[PDB]
Amino acid sequence: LGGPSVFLFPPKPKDTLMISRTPEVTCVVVDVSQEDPEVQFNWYVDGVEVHNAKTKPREEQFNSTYRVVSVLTVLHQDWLNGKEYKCKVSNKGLPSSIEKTISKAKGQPREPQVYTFPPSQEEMTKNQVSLRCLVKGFYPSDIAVEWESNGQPENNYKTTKPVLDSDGSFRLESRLTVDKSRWQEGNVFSCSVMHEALHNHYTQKSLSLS
Amino acid sequence: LGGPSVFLFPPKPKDTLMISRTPEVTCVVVDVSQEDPEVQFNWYVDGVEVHNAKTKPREEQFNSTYRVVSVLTVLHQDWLNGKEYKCKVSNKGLPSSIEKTISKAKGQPREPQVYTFPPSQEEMTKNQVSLRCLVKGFYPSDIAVEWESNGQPENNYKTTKPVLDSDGSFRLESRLTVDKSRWQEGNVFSCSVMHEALHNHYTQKSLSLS
Amino acid sequence: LGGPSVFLFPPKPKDTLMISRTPEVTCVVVDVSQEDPEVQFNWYVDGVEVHNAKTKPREEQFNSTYRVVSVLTVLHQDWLNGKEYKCKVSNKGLPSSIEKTISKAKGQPREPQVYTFPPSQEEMTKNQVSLRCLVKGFYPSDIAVEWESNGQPENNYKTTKPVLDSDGSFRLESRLTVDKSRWQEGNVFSCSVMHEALHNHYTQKSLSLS
Amino acid sequence: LGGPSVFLFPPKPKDTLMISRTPEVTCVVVDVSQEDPEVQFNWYVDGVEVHNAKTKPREEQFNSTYRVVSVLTVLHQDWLNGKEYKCKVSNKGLPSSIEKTISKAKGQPREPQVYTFPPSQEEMTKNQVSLRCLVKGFYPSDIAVEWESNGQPENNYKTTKPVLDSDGSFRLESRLTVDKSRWQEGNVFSCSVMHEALHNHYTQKSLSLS
Amino acid sequence: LGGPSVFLFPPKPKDTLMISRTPEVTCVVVDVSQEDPEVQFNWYVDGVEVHNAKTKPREEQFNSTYRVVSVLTVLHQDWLNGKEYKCKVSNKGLPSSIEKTISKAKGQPREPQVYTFPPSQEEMTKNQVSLRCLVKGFYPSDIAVEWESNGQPENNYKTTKPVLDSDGSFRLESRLTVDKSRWQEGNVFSCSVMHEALHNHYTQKSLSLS
Amino acid sequence: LGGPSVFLFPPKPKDTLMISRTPEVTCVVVDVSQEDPEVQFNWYVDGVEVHNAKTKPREEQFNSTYRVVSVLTVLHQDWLNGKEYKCKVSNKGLPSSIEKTISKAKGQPREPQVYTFPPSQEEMTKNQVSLRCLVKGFYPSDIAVEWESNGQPENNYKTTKPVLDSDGSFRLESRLTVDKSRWQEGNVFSCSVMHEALHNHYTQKSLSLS
Ligand SMILES: *[C@@H]1O[C@H](CO[C@H]2O[C@@H](C)[C@@H](O)[C@@H](O)[C@@H]2O)[C@@H](O[C@@H]2O[C@H](CO)[C@@H](O[C@@H]3O[C@H](CO[C@H]4O[C@H](CO)[C@@H](O)[C@H](O)[C@@H]4O[C@@H]4O[C@H](CO)[C@@H](O[C@@H]5O[C@H](CO)[C@H](O)[C@H](O)[C@H]5O)[C@H](O)[C@H]4NC(C)=O)[C@@H](O)[C@H](O[C@H]4O[C@H](CO)[C@@H](O)[C@H](O)[C@@H]4O[C@@H]4O[C@H](CO)[C@@H](O)[C@H](O)[C@H]4NC(C)=O)[C@@H]3O)[C@H](O)[C@H]2NC(C)=O)[C@H](O)[C@H]1NC(C)=O
Ligand SMILES: *[C@@H]1O[C@H](CO[C@H]2O[C@@H](C)[C@@H](O)[C@@H](O)[C@@H]2O)[C@@H](O[C@@H]2O[C@H](CO)[C@@H](O[C@@H]3O[C@H](CO[C@H]4O[C@H](CO)[C@@H](O)[C@H](O)[C@@H]4O[C@@H]4O[C@H](CO)[C@@H](O[C@@H]5O[C@H](CO)[C@H](O)[C@H](O)[C@H]5O)[C@H](O)[C@H]4NC(C)=O)[C@@H](O)[C@H](O[C@H]4O[C@H](CO)[C@@H](O)[C@H](O)[C@@H]4O[C@@H]4O[C@H](CO)[C@@H](O)[C@H](O)[C@H]4NC(C)=O)[C@@H]3O)[C@H](O)[C@H]2NC(C)=O)[C@H](O)[C@H]1NC(C)=O
Ligand SMILES: *[C@@H]1O[C@H](CO[C@H]2O[C@@H](C)[C@@H](O)[C@@H](O)[C@@H]2O)[C@@H](O[C@@H]2O[C@H](CO)[C@@H](O[C@@H]3O[C@H](CO[C@H]4O[C@H](CO)[C@@H](O)[C@H](O)[C@@H]4O[C@@H]4O[C@H](CO)[C@@H](O[C@@H]5O[C@H](CO)[C@H](O)[C@H](O)[C@H]5O)[C@H](O)[C@H]4NC(C)=O)[C@@H](O)[C@H](O[C@H]4O[C@H](CO)[C@@H](O)[C@H](O)[C@@H]4O[C@@H]4O[C@H](CO)[C@@H](O)[C@H](O)[C@H]4NC(C)=O)[C@@H]3O)[C@H](O)[C@H]2NC(C)=O)[C@H](O)[C@H]1NC(C)=O
Ligand SMILES: *[C@@H]1O[C@H](CO[C@H]2O[C@@H](C)[C@@H](O)[C@@H](O)[C@@H]2O)[C@@H](O[C@@H]2O[C@H](CO)[C@@H](O[C@@H]3O[C@H](CO[C@H]4O[C@H](CO)[C@@H](O)[C@H](O)[C@@H]4O[C@@H]4O[C@H](CO)[C@@H](O[C@@H]5O[C@H](CO)[C@H](O)[C@H](O)[C@H]5O)[C@H](O)[C@H]4NC(C)=O)[C@@H](O)[C@H](O[C@H]4O[C@H](CO)[C@@H](O)[C@H](O)[C@@H]4O[C@@H]4O[C@H](CO)[C@@H](O)[C@H](O)[C@H]4NC(C)=O)[C@@H]3O)[C@H](O)[C@H]2NC(C)=O)[C@H](O)[C@H]1NC(C)=O
Ligand SMILES: *[C@@H]1O[C@H](CO[C@H]2O[C@@H](C)[C@@H](O)[C@@H](O)[C@@H]2O)[C@@H](O[C@@H]2O[C@H](CO)[C@@H](O[C@@H]3O[C@H](CO[C@H]4O[C@H](CO)[C@@H](O)[C@H](O)[C@@H]4O[C@@H]4O[C@H](CO)[C@@H](O[C@@H]5O[C@H](CO)[C@H](O)[C@H](O)[C@H]5O)[C@H](O)[C@H]4NC(C)=O)[C@@H](O)[C@H](O[C@H]4O[C@H](CO)[C@@H](O)[C@H](O)[C@@H]4O[C@@H]4O[C@H](CO)[C@@H](O)[C@H](O)[C@H]4NC(C)=O)[C@@H]3O)[C@H](O)[C@H]2NC(C)=O)[C@H](O)[C@H]1NC(C)=O
Ligand SMILES: [Zn+2]
Ligand SMILES: [Zn+2]
Ligand SMILES: [Zn+2]
Ligand SMILES: [Zn+2]
Ligand SMILES: [Zn+2]
Ligand SMILES: [Zn+2]
Ligand SMILES: [Zn+2]
Ligand SMILES: [Zn+2]
Repeated sequence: LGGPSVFLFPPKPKDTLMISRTPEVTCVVVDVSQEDPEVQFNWYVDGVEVHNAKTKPREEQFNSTYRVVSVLTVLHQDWLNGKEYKCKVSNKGLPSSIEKTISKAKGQPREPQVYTFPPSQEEMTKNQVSLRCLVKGFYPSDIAVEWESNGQPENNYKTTKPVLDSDGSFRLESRLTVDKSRWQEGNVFSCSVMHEALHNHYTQKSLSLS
Repeated sequence: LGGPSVFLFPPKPKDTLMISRTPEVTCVVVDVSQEDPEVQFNWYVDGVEVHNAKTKPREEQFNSTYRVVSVLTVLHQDWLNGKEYKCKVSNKGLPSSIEKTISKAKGQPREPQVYTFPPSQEEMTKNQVSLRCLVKGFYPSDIAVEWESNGQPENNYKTTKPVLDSDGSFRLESRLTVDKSRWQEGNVFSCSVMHEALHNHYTQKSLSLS
Repeated sequence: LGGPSVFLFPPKPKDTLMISRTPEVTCVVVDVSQEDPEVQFNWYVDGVEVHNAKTKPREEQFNSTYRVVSVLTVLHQDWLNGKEYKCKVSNKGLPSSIEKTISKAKGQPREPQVYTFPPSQEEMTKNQVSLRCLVKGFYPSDIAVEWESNGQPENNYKTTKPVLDSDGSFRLESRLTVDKSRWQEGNVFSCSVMHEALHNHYTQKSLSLS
Repeated sequence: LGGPSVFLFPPKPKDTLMISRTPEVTCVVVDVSQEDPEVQFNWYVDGVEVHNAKTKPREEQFNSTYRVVSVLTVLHQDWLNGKEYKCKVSNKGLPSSIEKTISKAKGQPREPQVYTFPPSQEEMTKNQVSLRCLVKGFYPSDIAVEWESNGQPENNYKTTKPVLDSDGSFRLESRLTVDKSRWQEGNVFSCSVMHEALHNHYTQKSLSLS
Repeated sequence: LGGPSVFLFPPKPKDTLMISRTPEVTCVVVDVSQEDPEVQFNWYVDGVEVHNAKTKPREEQFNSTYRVVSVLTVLHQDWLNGKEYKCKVSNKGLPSSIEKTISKAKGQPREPQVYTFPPSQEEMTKNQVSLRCLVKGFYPSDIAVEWESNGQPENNYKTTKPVLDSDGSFRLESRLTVDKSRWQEGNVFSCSVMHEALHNHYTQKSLSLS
Repeated sequence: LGGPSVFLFPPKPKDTLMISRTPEVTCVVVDVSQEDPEVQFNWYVDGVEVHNAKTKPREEQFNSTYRVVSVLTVLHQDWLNGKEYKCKVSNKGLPSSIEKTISKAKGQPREPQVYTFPPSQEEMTKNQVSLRCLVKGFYPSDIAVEWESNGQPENNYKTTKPVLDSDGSFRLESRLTVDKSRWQEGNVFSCSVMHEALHNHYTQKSLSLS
């Protein structure tokens, strides 16, 4: 309500949960005038100023104003251990600097419980069938759910937003629609869940009479 | 060489790699006399004295002396982040206290590569067959390898000690011997590897036409 | 639900807000059997074990069980800066230790706004009158409200529990009932509010033609 | 004695004692030549370099030289908890960098005791009278004393510099001169003292039969 | 003035300046009654409670009272880097605990300058002669001065207490009296100075045509 | 193997062992193209970015490429206490940044033992003679050995590289060749060893009948 305004978004859950990826916190300044084109960002991790952020190139919004975005890459462990990320924004149209802070949801982590369901007898009169994955009992709400078969990703799924349950955990459901034939032919499908409360240092390779 | 002596052992790799378990560092004092029965342990984590250790009940060794053991439970993250554990031992037979320190091997972690092999044609003339799991390219050397089938553990395996390779990584091999019939009947077997460089926040549940 | 149980209470707001006082966190273990009389408390400040707690003398509850209380004195600045206090409780009736953690409410502090009101014309037909103190706009909810006149405390007041308002702040009201005569004779009454968002390093002494 | 020279000044006591204000440490470089116009400042808080300082625009001194000023805003709590502020100054006329450090006076804080005195009978034969405020027993010496009446500031006062007393505390006196009539008419005057050893989280609102 | 009282002494300068030695801070409680024999010491290093102190056995003073001494061994680097050592003392005769804190003198270290002088012509008419060692310009005042000849210590010296000079440094003088004959026969004597501002990682071994 | 490459060198042992000197860690980027002239260095001390490094002016190598050098001055105590220095290098020819880290050798410090030897009878038939200094038993390997006579440096010496001994310590030898006459005339020569395990706060001044 009145000035250029700032919003501060956390990383994608998938990015926080795969050590191979690069999670980032994103600081977005909107409603900046052509009069005052330039914006200065200062970034802090638990109050200590850090220097690795990258400002994306500013770009005119169709309502005359500019939108400027700074992204800060965060360390996998730092984010999940609860460090606080602050974005401070400075601008000629803005008599005092504005600051916003973000960090991971606080509270005891709770492990998702995962249940799958094959299509109904009803469901299988159609050319497509839907496979269901119910995921309950998790905290915090940040989660990523995907599907695979035969070591390859299956992307024709829809997943609901986590809904808070009666016990303070979250719940969601994912549905993957495939060709009935693919299901009929005995292909195995996998609902894959990534969540901070799953935590392991394990892989495996399997062998059979082939 | 001369006095009661102390040895300081790291936790089991399996215990460091499963967040559900309780890894401990163990401090063992041997060659203590009946004259001076009592031993005092002080324990330090990066130099800060901590109080959670538990001394097991002292017990006569068959060469007249006593053996006393203190165990300190370590935090999963602390161990893997390289904190240093010191055990200081004090004893009436010991004019000055002795101290020993341990911590995880230092150096860039490198991920194991895992390869399985079915039995040879030679191998299958016998009532038993052996399945092979080769694991290379890992650092540090701390690793745990096990086997399973049908969601249950297979414990009839032998695994070699990690051997340093020409590139500074480690290598080992595990062999699981089972009844040829069990292999013939198409049961799937899994070589499971736990190592710090595997690190994930992932589970899955699979479904097929059953 | 099943065992000896533990509750962990914060200090009194007055104690946290007067640097002269001694705020304490209190850890209470109930449902302990005569069988296992003794309880061990470990206390931690942001995870660092501390040693200054004092256990009050255990005392039989009228339902056969014992109730044991440990109190830890906390530093004025530590509490208000958000340090986390953990109480771990150990007991022969309790196969594993139980732990609870407490800390000050998190969120931006917001300053109380204070308004007083004299009695209504209605109100003053009676031998007593009531003075009203409305306090709004404060966060967190921890607050202490009292009254005084002529440099002496007035303790015949009733104060409501803070109620969350539509904007995420808290609100309450305090009423002090005094003899109508005392109000009539022009005595000045003061509603006094202590809250973390009031913060000053100020005193004054006043002088007039006396 | 020889070169451009640097002086490093603490914040104003009033600024350190009102959480609403912005205390700053000020680093002043004098005797800089037109030859070497530019000066680089590095600033450190307990040895950690910080980036928020602002250099005021350099300005010719009437003896040919330049005077350059950097100001660093300090956090209320940091200053009063004793953090050390260092200013390092670099300049083409200056073969090596110069550094200066400042921090709050060390020693146990001691609370001011405040006493007021009305004018003498002598004093009141004149058109003006003087009101006296004696403040003793305080440590450290940083203090701010002001006056008010009727919720408005009274600025016609003179206050002595703190003088070290026989017990290692400091003492001062403040005198406010007002029109005898204003004193005669029963206006209340307040001597207000701000000092780190006063520390409260208290406000009040007063009510009377009006 | 009134109660059992506590004094807290720093380590000996020699002990702080030789890494082979064991510097200790010593906390002494006097004026304790036979009524309340026992004293509890808590010790803190920069506010963190530590456990390595040793209480010497309490001992009756000839004025009916007891004197109890706790000594805490300090780390060479910790002391010289300015860590603060606190001793808190608790006693049945003492309604509240008393605490004292000590640390090394603060201020920029300044290196001693050392000058020797042979005996006067006057001086050498006597059977003994005195050798003089003047040491100036050092800060802080903690210093240890000794003498040697032929790789063996010379202990017949007297050294003055450091005296503050006009520039804020300290000064002292040491005199070693030996038999005139020993000086006559060409023996080399060495004034040895230990001070924190001397700091080296150097030794040497010398060789000549022997 | 493929790209511009980076090497990261520790300070000179002499520079780490004399508090008067300025030890630096040096980060060298080679194989940079004229196409992408500019290189960005980020430097970290135990993971905290620091700003005091200085980039030397880039300079063409005779194989068409450029060589760029950044030097970071390190604190005497920091280096010897084991802090880790990281150099991160960024360049248009280099699709991702490269990083290297260095720190002092880890392991218990062990003090050098120093032995000198005069020339053999054989050796002294020649116009020059050689003096030998054997230094053993030291850890880590960083060491500086030099020679002096009559308070002046003797620079005509050759010193071997430290060689690892059978017990995990290092050994070396230094030989100083001088004119036989200088040795004959009874001049004293000194082998001087600097090593972290020598550590003192000692100087001396000597006096004799002159
Ligand atoms: C002039 O025009 C401006 C431009 O807008 C136009 O742009 C055109 C191109 C076109 O798109 C037009 O349709 C559009 O109008 C306009 O700017 C807009 O201003 C709005 C009002 O100020 C902004 O509204 C806010 O939006 C927040 C959510 O934003 C996300 O979702 C919207 C769509 O729903 C999307 O448009 C945004 O781009 C944004 O998407 C997210 O983007 C981030 C950043 O990139 C992504 O995260 C990063 O991205 C990468 C991607 O690979 C990677 O994932 C990184 O790792 C990751 O970090 C996200 O993935 C992406 N998400 C999604 C879902 O898409 C709202 O949350 C916010 O609501 C809050 O504020 C309200 C009042 O200000 C308040 O009433 C409300 O309750 C809420 O308040 C918060 O609520 C919390 C809980 O309820 C509380 O706990 C908080 O305390 C509380 N906080 C506050 C401060 O109140 C808000 O409504 C709008 O985003 C912005 N448009 C854009 C494009 O940014 C401008 O206003 C116009 N001027 C006028 C009309 O005068
Ligand atoms: C056997 O008998 C036992 C003894 O009880 C008897 O004792 C007799 C003498 C007599 O009093 C009898 O009437 C009495 O029955 C019995 O023990 C009792 O067990 C109960 C169930 O387990 C306990 O219930 C809990 O009580 C909490 C509040 O306790 C305070 O208030 C009650 C009265 O309302 C009072 O009786 C208590 O003493 C306690 O008073 C506080 O005491 C503390 C500690 O001294 C004070 O703080 C300190 O004190 C000093 C004082 O100078 C100074 O101020 C210090 O600085 C300060 O630190 C407080 O000032 C004082 N407060 C008040 C108001 O008086 C409840 O909060 C708690 O509720 C939670 O748990 C429920 C389930 O376990 C759950 O359903 C509920 O939702 C809630 O859960 C929490 O909710 C939060 C928000 O909603 C969430 O965020 C949390 O996550 C969530 N947590 C959990 C774990 O769920 C609970 O009901 C009872 O206190 C206890 N009695 C006593 C005396 O301690 C035993 O059970 C019997 N066995 C049987 C029947 O088998
Ligand atoms: C060329 O000309 C230069 C310019 O000067 C001219 O400028 C004209 C415009 C006009 O003003 C002329 O009259 C003037 O000559 C000239 O520069 C001057 O050089 C002097 C010598 O080097 C400087 O002397 C030092 O002054 C210190 C005190 O300075 C304050 O007070 C004077 C007046 O008394 C004032 O003029 C200064 O501006 C300064 O005022 C303070 O300013 C600061 C910074 O802005 C304020 O603090 C900040 O300000 C804002 C304001 O809103 C806000 O409050 C912020 O939060 C806050 O941080 C202060 O409020 C303000 N205070 C006051 C009272 O006004 C002396 O302390 C210092 O003494 C020390 O050094 C001596 C030797 O160098 C030494 O002998 C002495 O003992 C003392 O030493 C210290 O003593 C301590 C205890 O006793 C020890 O513990 C210490 O260890 C010890 N330290 C040292 C290093 O020894 C010193 O005399 C002079 O300030 C400077 N002029 C200006 C304007 O800055 C230049 O020298 C000329 N060249 C020639 C002749 O060749
Ligand atoms: C009952 O009897 C009690 C026992 O005393 C008797 O014991 C007999 C056996 C016999 O000795 C009798 O003669 C004797 O009377 C009696 O206890 C005594 O109470 C006194 C008053 O309360 C104590 O006075 C204080 O003494 C301090 C100095 O003490 C040292 O020096 C004296 C001799 O000068 C010596 O007797 C002490 O033992 C002590 O010696 C030091 O001992 C320490 C500890 O072992 C050594 O350090 C350690 O030791 C080992 C050794 O190998 C190793 O070196 C460790 O590493 C090391 O840590 C020292 O080496 C050793 N030093 C020396 C020189 O020998 C005074 O400093 C102190 O003065 C302060 O307090 C006054 C008021 O309380 C105040 O007015 C004064 O100004 C000063 O105040 C301080 O001043 C500073 C600067 O000026 C300020 O910055 C401070 O802020 C300020 N502080 C305060 C609090 O004010 C004080 O006078 C006396 O020591 C004590 N006796 C003993 C033996 O301990 C008891 O009082 C009697 N009851 C009655 C009469 O009712
Ligand atoms: C194009 O041309 C480029 C320029 O080179 C030419 O320059 C001309 C002017 C002329 O000199 C020509 O002859 C020359 O060819 C060329 O660049 C070169 O590339 C090489 C290959 O990439 C580089 O090789 C590396 O050299 C390291 C040692 O370098 C020092 O020693 C050499 C001579 O032996 C010297 O030439 C260097 O300048 C360097 O000297 C050191 O310099 C530093 C920095 O200034 C000093 O330290 C600082 O200096 C100041 C001085 O006052 C002060 O002391 C500071 O405080 C201090 O910090 C040193 O004092 C000084 N030392 C000496 C002794 O002089 C090798 O260590 C390195 O080996 C490692 O890498 C190999 C593979 O990359 C690997 O196989 C090998 O095993 C080893 O690997 C390491 O081994 C460790 C233990 O065994 C392991 O623990 C490690 O994990 C492991 N690490 C890795 C990554 O494997 C390497 O061979 C060469 O230095 C470089 N030339 C220059 C001048 O920098 C370019 O390649 C050409 N392109 C082509 C042909 O396509
Ligand atoms: Zn920085
Ligand atoms: Zn892990
Ligand atoms: Zn402890
Ligand atoms: Zn992880
Ligand atoms: Zn304050
Ligand atoms: Zn406070
Ligand atoms: Zn050193
Ligand atoms: Zn030292």
